[PDB]
Parts: sequence; structure tokens; C-alpha cells
Amino acid sequence: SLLVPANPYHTAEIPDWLQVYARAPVKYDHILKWELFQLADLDTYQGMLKLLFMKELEQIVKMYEAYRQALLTELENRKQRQQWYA
Amino acid sequence: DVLEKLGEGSYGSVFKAIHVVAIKQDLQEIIKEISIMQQCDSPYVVKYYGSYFLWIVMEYCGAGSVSDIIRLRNKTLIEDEIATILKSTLKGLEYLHFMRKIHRNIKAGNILLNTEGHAKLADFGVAVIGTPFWMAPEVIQEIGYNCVADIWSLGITSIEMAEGKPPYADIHPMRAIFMIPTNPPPTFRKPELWSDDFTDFVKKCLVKNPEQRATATQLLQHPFIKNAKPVSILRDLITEAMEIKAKRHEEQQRELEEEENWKVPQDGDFDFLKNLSLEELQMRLKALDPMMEREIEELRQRYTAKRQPILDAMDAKKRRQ
Ligand SMILES: Nc1ncnc2c1ncn2[C@@H]1O[C@H](COP(=O)(O)OP(=O)(O)NP(=O)(O)O)[C@@H](O)[C@H]1O
Ligand SMILES: [Mg+2]
Repeated sequence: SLLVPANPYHTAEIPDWLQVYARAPVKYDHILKWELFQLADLDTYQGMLKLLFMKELEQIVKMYEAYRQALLTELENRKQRQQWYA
Repeated sequence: DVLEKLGEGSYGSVFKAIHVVAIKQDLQEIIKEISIMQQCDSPYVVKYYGSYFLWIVMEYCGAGSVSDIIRLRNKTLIEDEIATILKSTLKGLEYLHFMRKIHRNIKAGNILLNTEGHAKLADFGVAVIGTPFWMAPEVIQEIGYNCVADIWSLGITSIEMAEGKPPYADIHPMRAIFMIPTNPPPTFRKPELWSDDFTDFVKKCLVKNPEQRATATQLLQHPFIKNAKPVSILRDLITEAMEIKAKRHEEQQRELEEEENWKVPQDGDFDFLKNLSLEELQMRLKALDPMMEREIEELRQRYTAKRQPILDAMDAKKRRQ
């Protein structure tokens, strides 16, 4: 059978200048010319941007899942607080 | 460069920019067209600078076109306002005809005003068939035509300023093509509202026969143009429009930073929910999803933008190989 390997970048450390390139503004984006890089080292960068987008998007969803539970928990307390009055 | 929107309503978007300027959105012919649009030096004509190798760069006029001002205030223009604009419009139309050019467009939308109120012509070298409300009969019939083809359009335009729409506006355009050459000259829908000077000026502009149609220079000596007031009378309507334009920009960004307080509290601390009214708690739960897809969308739209120049570069290299 065929075995596809886990993502190679989960273990490879991500250079800090590229995290700066992701936090950079919409404006300063073409500032960097990529033609000088080789075709293969450039593959090893766009993939780390996906991995960063994922770590960044996971944090977004978790925050909203927590805020969702916090809201639903408190709303259950206002409900139980109310019944206890009547 | 990159600044905000101005409109479209015709071809493509036109944008504002600082380098202040404005920009609009077979090649060797395009190049010589702008190259000749640059030779124009008149205070009654929008100045063209360059064309980014098509993206065009032109002078920025802060009050917009008289068309935008009519739509923003929801008011047509009175008679003194028209006469003042048309005088400045006719000058510079005289100028283009001096340089043996024909504007060929001309409509409330291509008459631009600076904040001082100076009207300036725009869009001459940037125009199976299109809308022919402002076109003269001979231009429609593809008979030959000369400089006074603009004068017909000027008459149609002055009706547009006075009533908010050109003649035949409500009709299907493809019907107008064949009604304009045949039917007699258009007139005002309520002639009694307008003076003898204005109606006669439009009567001299809308002569179906071009050889009996007034020229730019001749119309500069018309009573309707002589009683024209200084550019200072346009100051109030320019202030009205600029305030309406500004007030919706405030409503747009006040309603934008309003949605900012439905996003998740950044510190991750949700103990404060004890201080909210049940109704406020319901509202946040409800807004939760619409705001999460907003954050997520603005996340991918940023990352596919940071990630593309990398991909675009790998693509050129594979071709070279
Ligand atoms: N130099 C400029 N300064 C300010 N606003 C401008 C300028 N040029 C164009 N605009 C705006 O652009 C809007 C739309 O222009 P445009 O895309 O040319 O369509 P249009 O003028 O209505 N018809 P057309 O000129 O034939 O393409 C107008 O309503 C103006 O307010
Ligand atoms: Mg225009």
C-alpha cells in the first residue's frame, strides 16, 4: 500500500524573518524580489506560509470556540439564576 | 500607489492617488494618443500626465463631475449654475477645436469641477456600439462630422443638468439611435420653467443640420453665456456635495469600527460577561459567526497575497527551465 508522509514543515523550524513577512502590511509586499532564490528553496517557503496561516487560523477558531462557550455558560447561569427566583 | 475609490458607472474603476492625482482604468496607437493628450495646456481642460505601462493618470478635481453633484444632492442645477458652468465648458471646448481636436464625448459626467468651481473637460482620448444619447445626428448616422458635433452634445448636456437626464433617457438606447436622426431636436419637458436666454441657447446647440449649428466661439457670445455669473456662485452647491460625500464616509467608518467590538476580546478573558445584560449576551453569541468568517476571510485574503509572489516566482523559473 501507499504511505504519504506527515507534513515536513511541522518539525522544521520557521525563520523569524518570514514571520515578519506575514505580519507585514498589505502595502509592503512586493518589496522583496524572489527571483534570486532557487526554485527549490522557494518551495520550502510558501509551504511554511501555509503552516503559519494554519497556526494563525487555528488560534482564531479556538478563541471563538472559547468565547462561544463562555457566552453559552453565562447564558445558562442567567437562566438558572432566573428559575431560582420564581 | 494606492488610494480610495471614486466610481465607475461606465468602463472600469477610476481611483484617487498621491504621488494628488487621479487615475483611470493597438498599444502603439494608445501610446501616441496619451502623448497628444499631454500637449494640452488649458485651465478649462483636465490635464493628462502619463499612462502607467492600460492605467491613465490625470489631474485630480476635488468636487467631482457635475453628474455626481446632481446625484449626491438629489437636485438638478438652476439656470445661473448651468450658465456659469457652460461658459467655462465652452471655453476649453473652443480650445480643443483650436488644436483641431474634437472631444467626441461630453456629458455631465465628463465635466469636472475643482474646489474653486472651475469646470474642466475630461475624457477625449478615452472613448459593437454604445449609448448614443449625447451623440449628434451625423455622428450616429456615421456621416462625416466636425467640431460642432460637440455643440450638440453640449445642448443635450445642458438639458441633462436642468432635468437630471438626457432626452430619450428612459427609452431603450438602441431605439434612440434611429429616433435621434429622424425626430426633431429635443426640448425641455417643462419649457415654462426656463428663461428665453437658456431655451434659445439650447435651440442653437441642437440644430440637426451641422452646417447651421453654432460653434464654440460663437456661443461664448450668447445672452445665456453673457449673463453667466462668476465661478463663485458654485461654492454653496460644491460645499453641499462635499459635505454629503464626507458625511457618508463618516457613516461608513463609524459603522466599520462599530463591528470592531463584536470580535472576541483579545486577552482571552471572558469573566466580564457577568456584567452584561442577557440581551447583550444574546447579541454577541449571534454576531459570533458573521464576525468569525470576517476575521478568517481577512486572514486568507492576506496570506494568499503574501504567498502569491512566491508562487508567481516559482512559475517563471519552471518556464525558463
Ligand atoms: N480627474 C478626476 N477627478 C475626480 N473625479 C474624477 C476624475 N475623473 C473621473 N472622476 C470620477 O469618475 C466618475 C466616473 O467616471 P468614468 O469612469 O469616466 O465614467 P463616466 O465619466 O461617467 N463616463 P465616461 O467618461 O464616458 O467613461 C465620475 O463621476 C467622476 O466623479
Ligand atoms: Mg469621465
